[PDB]
Amino acid sequence: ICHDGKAHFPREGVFVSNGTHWFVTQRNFYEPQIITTDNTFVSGNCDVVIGIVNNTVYDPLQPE
Amino acid sequence: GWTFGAGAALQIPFAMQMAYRFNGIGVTQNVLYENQKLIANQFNSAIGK
Repeated sequence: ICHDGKAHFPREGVFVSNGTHWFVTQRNFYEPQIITTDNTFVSGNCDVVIGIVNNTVYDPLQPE
Repeated sequence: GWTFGAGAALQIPFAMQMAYRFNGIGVTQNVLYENQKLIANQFNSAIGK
């Protein structure tokens, strides 16, 4: 996914959607969770990967 | 992938299965996601000798 002009990759799991929302879950069991910055890492920009989508990444501490 | 030999077959795209396998020898995923064309060309040229 692409937020703020950057590319975010998952740490452990996959990106799934139920039609209108995006989540993160483990590969062997269905347990949805909300996307924050504590389970993704950023590398590069938004023009190298194929299939990038758009969303918003929750910042857990500073805007709270 | 490898799920058809331990239960029921479950679909998945190829470019993500390759990342799944590529994560098992040490290298991360963005290395694959940034060099898809080169790896495809290398594989295609390798099979054919």
